[PDB]
Amino acid sequence: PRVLAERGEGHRFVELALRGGPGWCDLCGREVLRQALRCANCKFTCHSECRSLIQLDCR
Ligand SMILES: [Zn+2]
Ligand SMILES: [Zn+2]
Repeated sequence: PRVLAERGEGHRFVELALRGGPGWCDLCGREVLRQALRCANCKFTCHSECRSLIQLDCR
């Protein structure tokens, strides 16, 4: 059923399906070979790996 990512008090990071071509970690400005996760609550669509650099939850 629906991915209840909302369960977390912290960043949801909802993954965006790569449209048959690249996507961009808006955070990095660099292309996301892997499915970028987007915390729709406040931040950006970042590399899965880049999520590590986020030590502060939803604004
Ligand atoms: Zn990144
Ligand atoms: Zn957030």
